[PDB]
Amino acid sequence: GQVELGGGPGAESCQ
Amino acid sequence: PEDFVYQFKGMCYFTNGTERVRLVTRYIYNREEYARFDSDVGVYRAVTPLGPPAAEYWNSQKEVLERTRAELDTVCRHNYQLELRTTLQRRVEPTVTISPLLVCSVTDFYPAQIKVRWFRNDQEETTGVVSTPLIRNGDWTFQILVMLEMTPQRGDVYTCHVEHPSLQNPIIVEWRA
Amino acid sequence: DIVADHVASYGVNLYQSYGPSGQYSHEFDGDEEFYVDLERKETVWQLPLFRRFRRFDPQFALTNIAVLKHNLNCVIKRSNSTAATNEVPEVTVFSKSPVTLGQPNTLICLVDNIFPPVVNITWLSNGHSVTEGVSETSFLSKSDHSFFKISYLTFLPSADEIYDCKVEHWGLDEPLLKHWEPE
Ligand SMILES: *[C@@H]1O[C@H](CO)[C@@H](O)[C@H](O)[C@H]1NC(C)=O
Repeated sequence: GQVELGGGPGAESCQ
Repeated sequence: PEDFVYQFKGMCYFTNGTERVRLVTRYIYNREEYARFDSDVGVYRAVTPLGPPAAEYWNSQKEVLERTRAELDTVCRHNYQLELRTTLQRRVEPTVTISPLLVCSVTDFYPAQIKVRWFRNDQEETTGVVSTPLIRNGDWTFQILVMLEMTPQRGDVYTCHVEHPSLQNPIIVEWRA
Repeated sequence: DIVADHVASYGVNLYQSYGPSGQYSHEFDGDEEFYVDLERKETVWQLPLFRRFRRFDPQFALTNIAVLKHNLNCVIKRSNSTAATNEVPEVTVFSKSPVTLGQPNTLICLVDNIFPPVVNITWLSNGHSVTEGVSETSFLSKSDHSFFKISYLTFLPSADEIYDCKVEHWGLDEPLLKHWEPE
């Protein structure tokens, strides 16, 4: 019962 | 209308099973990759002058840099083990027909490995054989069309031999005038 | 290109400002394993094999789209609001199997080089719009970061039928009508 994961994108620091 | 597009592509590249795995995340604005993490490089890198702000901010934060490097294991290597249990075992056998200028249609097969040989009587045809590229059907099946550019003589037998990872024996289909 | 046995897309994340729309899907070797219905909040696998053995929590997709929504506003300002360029899409129509009159078959309309990912794919029989037996894939990624989509039409080949695939895109001056003949 392995739940697949994705790549978590980084967040820009503008506002 | 005026549209703005953003894309994020977490791509994993597998060679020789899981012996050579590589993670490339891509940060794309419209059709322009401006930043990227490559597991070979180890840190974020700007691709265009649009990405030094993001790349330097992401690299400065220790928690972001570790969670991205660990994705080679938590995402790429982990999901591949689920591919071996499902996608990489899929075996759809191809249907092979011959129809009139002679076309050996090979349809509805998976995976992509395929080998089509035309035979004129007892001699494999090696010249006038026009093969279309692999046609992806988009429903997890492929097809391919292979033409033989000669049908001169009557009494000659033309056979098409198709090999596929799903077949222990090749499929042979014959045509005659 | 990069040499590998298998290429995996464990995160084809997409967000665009036109009618605020997005998409999340995993691809393996050029095929979509699943997408997430963002409004229904449901993982939609593409094969009966995956529905049985595979699980993906749709909450992670919604988290990523919110981050892409955020980054897009940042990069829009850094780029001085540089909008996307409309590419000219290429359309091809072909059958899934050799067409034998009377035997069920499926028509395949491949639209390629789609950018931005906004397009209308519609089928028509010979004079009326065909709504039954029509299915479509999600936007599939390409290396050059354009998209391609495929629409299907389940039909029964007959003598009095010539089908057409209608593609509507901003990069096209007029709608494209791709032609397929049973003969
Ligand atoms: C697609 O169809 C809708 C109506 O259903 C229309 O509003 C939109 O402009 C079309 N997209 C095109 C022509 O690119």
